[PDB]
Amino acid sequence: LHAFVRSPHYRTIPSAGPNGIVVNRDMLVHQFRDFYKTLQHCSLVDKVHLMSERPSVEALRVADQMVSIGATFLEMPLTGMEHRATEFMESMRYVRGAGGPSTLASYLQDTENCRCNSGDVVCLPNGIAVGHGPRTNAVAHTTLKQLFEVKDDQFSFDVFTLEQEGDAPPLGDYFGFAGSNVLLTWKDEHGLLAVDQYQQKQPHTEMNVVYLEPGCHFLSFYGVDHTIDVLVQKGYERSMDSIAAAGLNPIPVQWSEMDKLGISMRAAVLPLKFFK
Amino acid sequence: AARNAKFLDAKDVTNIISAFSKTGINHEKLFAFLSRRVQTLARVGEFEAAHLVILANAFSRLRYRDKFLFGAIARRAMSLRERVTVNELVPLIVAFSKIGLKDPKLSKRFATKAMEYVDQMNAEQVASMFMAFAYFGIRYDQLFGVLTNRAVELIDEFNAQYISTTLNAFQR
Amino acid sequence: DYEEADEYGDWGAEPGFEDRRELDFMELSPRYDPLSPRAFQLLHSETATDVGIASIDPSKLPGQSKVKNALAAIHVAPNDANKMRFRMAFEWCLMNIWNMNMPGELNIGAGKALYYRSVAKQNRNVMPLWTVQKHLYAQHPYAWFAIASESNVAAMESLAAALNMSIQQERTTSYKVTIRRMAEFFDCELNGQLKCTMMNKPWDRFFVSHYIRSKMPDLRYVVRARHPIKKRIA
RNA sequence: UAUAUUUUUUUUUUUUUUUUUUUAAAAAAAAAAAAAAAAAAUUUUU
Ligand SMILES: *O[C@H]1[C@@H](O)[C@H](n2cnc3c(N)ncnc32)O[C@@H]1COP(=O)(O)OP(=O)(O)OP(=O)(O)O
Repeated sequence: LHAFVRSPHYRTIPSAGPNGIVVNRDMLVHQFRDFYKTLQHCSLVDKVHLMSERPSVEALRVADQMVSIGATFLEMPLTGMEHRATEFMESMRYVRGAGGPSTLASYLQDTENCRCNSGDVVCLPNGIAVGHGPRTNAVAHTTLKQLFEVKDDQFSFDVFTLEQEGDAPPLGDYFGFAGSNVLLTWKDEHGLLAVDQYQQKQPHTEMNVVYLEPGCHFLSFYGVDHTIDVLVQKGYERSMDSIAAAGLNPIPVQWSEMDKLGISMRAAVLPLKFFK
Repeated sequence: AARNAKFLDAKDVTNIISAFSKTGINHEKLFAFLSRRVQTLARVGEFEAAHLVILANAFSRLRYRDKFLFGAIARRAMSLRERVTVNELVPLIVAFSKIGLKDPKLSKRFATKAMEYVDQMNAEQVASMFMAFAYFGIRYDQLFGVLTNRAVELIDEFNAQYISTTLNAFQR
Repeated sequence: DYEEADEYGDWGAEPGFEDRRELDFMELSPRYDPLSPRAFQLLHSETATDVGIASIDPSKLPGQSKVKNALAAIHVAPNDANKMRFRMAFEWCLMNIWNMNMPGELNIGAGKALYYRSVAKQNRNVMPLWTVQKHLYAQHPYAWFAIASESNVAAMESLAAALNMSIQQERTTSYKVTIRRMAEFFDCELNGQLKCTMMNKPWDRFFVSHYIRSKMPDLRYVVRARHPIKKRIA
């Protein structure tokens, strides 16, 4: 219910990102404030906090540090992220500013060898989903099996290891989930494979599925609260109708230039749960 | 506070500024950091029409001047149109006038807003904003005229305590 | 807008007094920064706010026929109090600079310390030394100016003969430059041949004292040090 | 050697100079200045 974003740096923002298309420096700053307003109105997050400015544009990815599964947190392993570890320190401050340290993922960070990324782990009603691919190992799945697992008539919690190809993007990017037994999936090979893998597991779930054209960034969170809303890029129009036909209210947001930068909804915000 | 003026929300920032205003310290680094943070937060609307008065009053009483901060506060107050009532508008004018060493084109716009807030205000804010406009140093013929026109109805409410300020502002 | 009674400390006994570090003679507020005095101490020759104590023999007095020593409050010469405050600050500065172990330098400059009109708070004239000391240490509405005269040169040459001064360097032409930068500041002294032979940071003002006299010549005592820098970048 | 910022992208009006055309006067263009206007740029390890 706590969401963190970082404002971009105007002086050091590079044009012509790693796709061969130039970008407009002013347009990013223009769109960011409207994104902030939409995020703070869209009723999906309780609070939004504005992180300070930093030079590196790769620091605009507020996520990929620390994932919230329940009342406790999980820091990400330090593997190839050392070059920006310093700025990671700053982020934690803002978190601790209005929240506790939870478990500090001592169990996860110090798990011998670790390869985790925020987005491979997606929560679900009485379930956890881990996208076993080129980013997550089986040791992480075993650790989550040890930690977040309970089995009983009412203490029912499950973990699903989903197989994916090497070229597939992270799990939380394409196939997501929205409340009230609605499951959003891309209409590509990766999405179909993920849907089939989920269907082979726990047939009694009875999860309706809605398809979206590939290449669409969307943000949707389970949350302790129940809400019917989704954040969708203001591009492909057919996805909005496809998801609205199922009774879910869509909300459009503009991410053309930041898409050319290569920044997704999952890494644009940092969801957190704060309790007492 | 000096090393923590960066990691605060709006409410904490305004509460801390209000708390430190009354003491009388003049730590320059703390005030610079808090001014930056206020400027950063005011870029995207994050201040209700109750903390701008507190921030402006605290900075004005603290005797610290900055064109950028006061410009940002004025712009944010300008964005929240029709939300600020007269009871929440006069103190902002008083605080801005107390640091009257400023430039025009700012009181020019404040003159426009004062046009429609003259009806439902009593003699106290009348005299106070009249002294404030006098200290601004700009001749507002129409604003002074309408203030004179509306002031005579509430001549009975004059307690003779603040008659001195409204008399002295004319000499000013 | 558009303490003074308690400034003299007369209307009661301030609770929790005297239980503080001996920093009464200087103003200390809680890293490198140029033009930032870390300790200010205003001084004067005609006016000194310091009383003294002395011993007496009260045996004559009707009742003190059994006590041999009794102290009484006596005023003191301003110069002695100024010297006492100066040495009290100097020992503190010596201990601090020894703890830091920076290269130590001491300067005694002749010139006028001309202040600005905005120093006088409340737009008053008469005020105690304490309030003006705090105002100078906080607002810094002052500027130091160094100036001498040529006509005294021969005169102070006599002082040389009075103090057996010896010439270690004749008249030398040097090009002082301030090699600033976007991150830090630096200085250099180009020689007559026009090359850069030293690379260093600007001086760090660690302690400043203004000794104001009645007439024109005033004295400024400065303790300054230089922070170290890796010779690779130099 | 205790006063930090300077301002900037773009539109309207006025003034001055130069080249060209026509009948001392008019028009387009280039340069400069002035006024106005929309919009944008700050820099901490407990
Ligand atoms: O006292 C200063 C000042 O008069 C002048 N100076 C240096 N840097 C200055 C800046 N940035 N603005 C104005 N004035 C400046 O030069 C001296 C510096 O010392 P100097 O007179 O050269 O000699 P001294 O202090 O004895 O020893 P240095 O090592 O400082 O040279």
